[PDB]
Amino acid sequence: GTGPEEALKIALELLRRGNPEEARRVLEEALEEALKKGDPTQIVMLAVLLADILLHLGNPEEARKVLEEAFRVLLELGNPEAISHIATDLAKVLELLGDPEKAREVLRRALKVIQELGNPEAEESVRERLEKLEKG
Amino acid sequence: SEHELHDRVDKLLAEAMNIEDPEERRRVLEEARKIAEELNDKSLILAVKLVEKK
Ligand SMILES: [Zn+2]
Ligand SMILES: [Zn+2]
Repeated sequence: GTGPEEALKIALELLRRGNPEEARRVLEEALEEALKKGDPTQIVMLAVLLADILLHLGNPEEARKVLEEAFRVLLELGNPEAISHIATDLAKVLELLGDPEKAREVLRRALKVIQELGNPEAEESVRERLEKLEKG
Repeated sequence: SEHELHDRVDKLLAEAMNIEDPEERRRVLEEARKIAEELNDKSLILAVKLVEKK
């Protein structure tokens, strides 16, 4: 079967070979299962790749929906490093959508859960993202 | 340029997730780490570390 790792490999090739919509559908299906049964690292990398493909396809609101869905799940899985990456990419998409207020909210909520989990590297990571928000 | 560099890291990390040869996997993760530490972006560095641990 095509687990998360196999779907990532197929999608990277299809994207590079000019087939982004087919790369998108491969990851959409894999992410759907990983959100219920996959581990936080599998969720993170499926979601950040799928979201970025959607972003450059010109579907940024779909990119946000993917990152937001993964973000909600990862907030409960106890892995502060996974929370950092997903919140970073979600906040950046929210910025690119013209919604910096929600980008801040996402990062502030990630920071609060990371502080509760206890991981100073993940906390310094999200703090730095909150600082570097002065961009467009 | 920073977003392009972040994308490059994310694609290298996605690739490493399925690589079977351990030395090939290390090299790809080192390519990702190289970019992330050159950017000195803590979130991107931590993104590499998350995948290195797996
Ligand atoms: Zn991108
Ligand atoms: Zn990312």
